Amino acid sequence: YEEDYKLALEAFKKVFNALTHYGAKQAFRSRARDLVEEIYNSGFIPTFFYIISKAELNSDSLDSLISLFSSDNAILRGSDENVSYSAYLFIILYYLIKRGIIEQKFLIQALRCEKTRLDLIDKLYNLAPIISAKIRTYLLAIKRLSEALIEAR
Amino acid sequence: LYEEDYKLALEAFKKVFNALTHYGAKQAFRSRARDLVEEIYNSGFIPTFFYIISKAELNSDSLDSLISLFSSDNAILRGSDENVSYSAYLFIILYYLIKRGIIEQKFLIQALRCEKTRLDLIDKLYNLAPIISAKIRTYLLAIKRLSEALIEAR
Amino acid sequence: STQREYVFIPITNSITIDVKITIGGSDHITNIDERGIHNVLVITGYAVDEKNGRLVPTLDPCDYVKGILVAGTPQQAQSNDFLTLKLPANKLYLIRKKGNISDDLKIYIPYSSPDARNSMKTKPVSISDDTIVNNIIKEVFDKIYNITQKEKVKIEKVKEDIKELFSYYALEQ
Amino acid sequence: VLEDSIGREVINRSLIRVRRIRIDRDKKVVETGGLWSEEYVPMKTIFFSVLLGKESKESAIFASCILRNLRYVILGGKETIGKGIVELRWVKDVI
Amino acid sequence: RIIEIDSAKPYVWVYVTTYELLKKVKLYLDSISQLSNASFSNLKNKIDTILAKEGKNITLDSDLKSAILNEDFYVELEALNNKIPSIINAGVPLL
RNA sequence: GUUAAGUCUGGUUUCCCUCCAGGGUAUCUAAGCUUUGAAAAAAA
Repeated sequence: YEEDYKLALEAFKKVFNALTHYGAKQAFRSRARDLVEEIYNSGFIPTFFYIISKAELNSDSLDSLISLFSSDNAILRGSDENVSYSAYLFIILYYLIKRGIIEQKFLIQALRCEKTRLDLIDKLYNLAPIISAKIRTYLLAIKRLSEALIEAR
Repeated sequence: LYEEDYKLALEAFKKVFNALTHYGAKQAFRSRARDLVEEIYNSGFIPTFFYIISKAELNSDSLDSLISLFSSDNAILRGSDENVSYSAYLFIILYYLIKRGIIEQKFLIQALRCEKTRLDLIDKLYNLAPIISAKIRTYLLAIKRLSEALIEAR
Repeated sequence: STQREYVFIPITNSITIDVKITIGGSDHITNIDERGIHNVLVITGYAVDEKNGRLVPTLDPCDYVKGILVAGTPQQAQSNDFLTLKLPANKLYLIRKKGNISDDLKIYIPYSSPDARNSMKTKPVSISDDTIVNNIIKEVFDKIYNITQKEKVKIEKVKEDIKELFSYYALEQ
Repeated sequence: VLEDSIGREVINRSLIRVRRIRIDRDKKVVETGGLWSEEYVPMKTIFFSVLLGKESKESAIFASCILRNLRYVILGGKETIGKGIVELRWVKDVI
Repeated sequence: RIIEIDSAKPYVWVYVTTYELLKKVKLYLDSISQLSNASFSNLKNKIDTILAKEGKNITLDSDLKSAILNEDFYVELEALNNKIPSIINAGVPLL
């Protein structure tokens, strides 16, 4: 029994539907193949900083990302690289809401207000040693799904 | 009571982010955070640091708010956006120097306050150079990631 | 059935008596067990009107008010200005979740009209000036929590939580 | 020859960080995201290595015919930017 | 890798061990001293006088009293008893 | 007409990586030992 593969299935379902343009999907595939090895070597917090820096957390994309947590009709817009980093960010946050590491209400109230994403990063920094051990198999499954389903250039 | 580079950068960026009232100051600080790290590498820490101090134009009242920033979360950096940004980045660097116990807060506030202590600061920085250039660029890389993450591109 | 009443935690001395309940039930959602506060409701989108303290509604997700939860209804001098409602014990924004809830409850809110006469430009203010910390432990954290100085001698613990765990956005108006 | 606590910082800031860009060949400006840095090791930098060989009739030919005519090679990447040429000295005949 | 704090002695790197590995070495020595006539009272005594200080981080023969290891982890250090010869050869402290 | 006096301004913005490669190949058990020694016909 490996339920992180089912969690990866449902998260990959959501993000594979939320990426309209195929270039966005291929970009997410490259993100998935890179960031798991990056979080292995470098740790969770540096990789998370890198991810949120390349994700362009404007309230627009933040709102599409919040709506992904409920809708399955939400869409991620932006450049292919931007949306791929946002999709990987949603992957991580989805794993965190599931597995109860972070309350969903706190996550949503942080993604809404800009004065609270800092508290979100603080909580994630406090929990990073746990997250680093937990999410490895989930992210490896995400990577396998990406390179299985999304074609490459 | 030891904060790793990323935790330290988070807590510094928090005060810097709440202290920049007008959004254009934040957007300029973003470009400061994105270029000054490679500047610090290429030209050295000490030259870049006094370059930042000069670009801030501490103005004797920008300096007083910059100092109140260390004490209370109620402070505010006022001035031109392209100067307030440099003053906020100067605060970033001073916060690092202080919390890492490399240089004392009283001495740094003095060396920023008036003229004689500034050259003593130059001396002290040349004495403390290997302690500073050891790991400050990781702290500034964290600052740069945070500013790229939390401030919209212009 | 059970029913709680929310009371906001401002920096003000206006919460002495507006309520007619002390215990009512057998337990409260908000807890203090040698660790500090737990299960603190975080009302979002609402401001405070500490000039006759109430919870003004706003539209900012950034605006929020925090406070504790105990059973009861307010003073039976109300039911015309309160945002009373039933919740399925899951839609509650809580922090330090220690004791789960039993799928249902009812809460009352100190509430007022949005005052359609001025732009509501808010101001986020914490609760410092430990003198206010002490008169807030005495005003409300004693009257309803007789657990104090009965089981808990660690005031200076419940102190440090009230500093960091309780804030709110103010109106400034 | 410096102490190790001071020489680490000196040596690490002794490398060349060059910025490169990519030009959007329609607007003839920098492509979005097309900006990066590359560290180089200065010319005339010296590294030390050893080439060990186990016994064989070929190792003899290798060490007497191949290594005696092996002087310049190209190391690393960025070769078309003219960034790889290296001389091999062979301590055997330098010291 | 180490960055010194509270000290005035430059160390660029340091030897690091843990109490679990020492407990394992002690089990090795204890079992091997019974299955053979040999004995290692010297190594055993060094290891046991270290393991007596379990629960605290310990610098072996130096006086660092504090340090940050591998760029991430800050540790306070006690000096065990500054008359224990080092088991390692080189004059690097052992944490 | 004469004199006399210059004054203001002294670097800003953007871009901070993108794409491919995310393991391939060989080996995937081998050789032994495969039962031995006591009890096979017992007293009523």
